[PDB]
Amino acid sequence: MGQGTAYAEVMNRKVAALDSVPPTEYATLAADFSRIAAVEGSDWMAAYYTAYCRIIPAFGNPSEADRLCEEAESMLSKAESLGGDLSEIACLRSMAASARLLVNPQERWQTYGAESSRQLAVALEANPANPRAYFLQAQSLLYTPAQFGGGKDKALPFAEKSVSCYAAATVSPAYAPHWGEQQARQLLMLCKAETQELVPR
Repeated sequence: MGQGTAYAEVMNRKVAALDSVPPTEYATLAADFSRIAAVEGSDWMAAYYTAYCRIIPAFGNPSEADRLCEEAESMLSKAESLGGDLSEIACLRSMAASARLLVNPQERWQTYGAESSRQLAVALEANPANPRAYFLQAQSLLYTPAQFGGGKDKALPFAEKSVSCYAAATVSPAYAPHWGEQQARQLLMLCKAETQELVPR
C-alpha cells in the first residue's frame, strides 16, 4: 500500500503484524525480512527479525529445527558482524539451541542446553538490562531438570527482572521487539506461583 520505501516504516508495519500473526505464519514474514536484508539500506535488525521468524516456529517444528537454525544462525551472524546488539541476537541464539534440544529432551541437555546457557550468559553480559535475557534465564532455570542446579527458586529474580524491565520499556524507535513481554509476565506467575491473596486494598 503506497510506495513506502522507508526502511523503518516497512519494518513498523511488519512488526505490528508480527505480534498479531500466528507464530506458524512467521515463514511469510521471515522471507520479507530476509528480502529487506538482501537489499541495501537495511540494518542488522532486518537480520534479527529474519532469524526470529525462523526460531519461534522452530520450537513447534522439531522436524527441521536444526536445518532452519542454519538459516537463522547465518542471519544472526550478519547482525553480529554489523555491530548490532549482541544481547538481542544472543537471546535468539539461545532459543535456537533450546528448540533443537526439544527434539530429544533427554540427551540434548549436555550440548544444546549448554549452548543455550552460553548464549544467555552472553546476553546478560552484552545487555544487562535486557528483559529478554532475564526472561530466557527465568524460563531456562524454571524448566531446569536439576541438570544446571536451577529451579523456579533460581528463576524467581529473573522472572521479576524481565517484567520490571518491560514496565520501563518505552520501546523505540517503534519496531523494536515487543515479543516476550506477555510471556515474561506470565512466566513470573509460573516462576513464583506465589498465589498470595491480594484483593483487599
